[PDB]
Amino acid sequence: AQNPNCNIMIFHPTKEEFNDFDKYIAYMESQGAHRAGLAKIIPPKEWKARETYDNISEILIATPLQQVASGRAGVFTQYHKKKKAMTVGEYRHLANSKKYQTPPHQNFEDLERKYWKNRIYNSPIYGADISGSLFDENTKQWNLGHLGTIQDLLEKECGVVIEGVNTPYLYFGMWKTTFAWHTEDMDLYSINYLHLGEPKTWYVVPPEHGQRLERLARELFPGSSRGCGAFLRHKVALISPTVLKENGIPFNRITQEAGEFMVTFPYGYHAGFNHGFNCAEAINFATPRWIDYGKMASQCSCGEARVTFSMDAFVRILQPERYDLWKRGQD
Ligand SMILES: O=C(O)CNC(=O)C(=O)O
Ligand SMILES: [Mg+2]
Ligand code: NI
Ligand SMILES: [Zn+2]
Repeated sequence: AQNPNCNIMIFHPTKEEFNDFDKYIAYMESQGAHRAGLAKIIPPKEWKARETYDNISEILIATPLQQVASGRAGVFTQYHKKKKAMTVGEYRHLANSKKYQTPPHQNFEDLERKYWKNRIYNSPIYGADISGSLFDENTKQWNLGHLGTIQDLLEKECGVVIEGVNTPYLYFGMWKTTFAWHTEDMDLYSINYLHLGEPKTWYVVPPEHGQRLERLARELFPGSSRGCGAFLRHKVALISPTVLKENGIPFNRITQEAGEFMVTFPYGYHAGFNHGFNCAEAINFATPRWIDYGKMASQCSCGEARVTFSMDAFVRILQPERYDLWKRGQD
């Protein structure tokens, strides 16, 4: 069995290996990368996502989200308070202001310590889930706006033709902006490219151990757990590495820098934070190996998780018994 300790693997494809996206994912899996729940891919030195980032300031963040925390430093939830629209140039200036900028620090480890000590005492503003792409249309390799769609994968594997679309999303972050513990919708893969700016630290639980994280979360967030049998789908709960280690939960951590791709694998729980002003692009994707994970994915039916149009068909075809209840939660 490859990668039996479920370590995060880092890949350096050549320019020739970077041509065929599906083939390279399957390669990484042949080496056990999925066992970690997360892999890093460093593009060949010949590759670029686009020519420059000098002209992005006029992108609009229609609904910036202020991430307000409640709880204790290592075990907290966050809610998202909507703020007035602002441009990426305005948001960058905000991120760099004395109120929001990254503090002085020695290295990534010191910064990580400061994040876990101090996160809850501040409310950083995140531009999330903005439909669009920063890949140049002429970038042929690993262009997250040109990937094979999940609907076409389901159709290729299972023969059923379904409605829905699959497009990328932009994320503009600042110091302390936080992504809560979650798996993807329908336990899909994700791919995330850090276009510019400061790093993103990730934490991940191996897929084979995901239920250990879920059981800890039910203990740590007992009211939420009573409210919903899949409350991590709400994407609001944070648990620190120290707490995870205290409770024996297997996990790994890695820091993504600008120019690097991360892939999350089906049912790989992940969480993390941004080091300072940055911009990432991410999208879900599928492979044949995902299908069985999609059929088994938990679902929120309490009404909190509310998701895209395109997830309807996935539930309807893969999970027909659950469909009726889940759809009620959507409506
Ligand atoms: O970058 C972020 O804020 C969150 N991204 C992801 O969870 C991802 O790519 O799967
Ligand atoms: Mg612009
Ligand atoms: Ni994710
Ligand atoms: Zn729910």
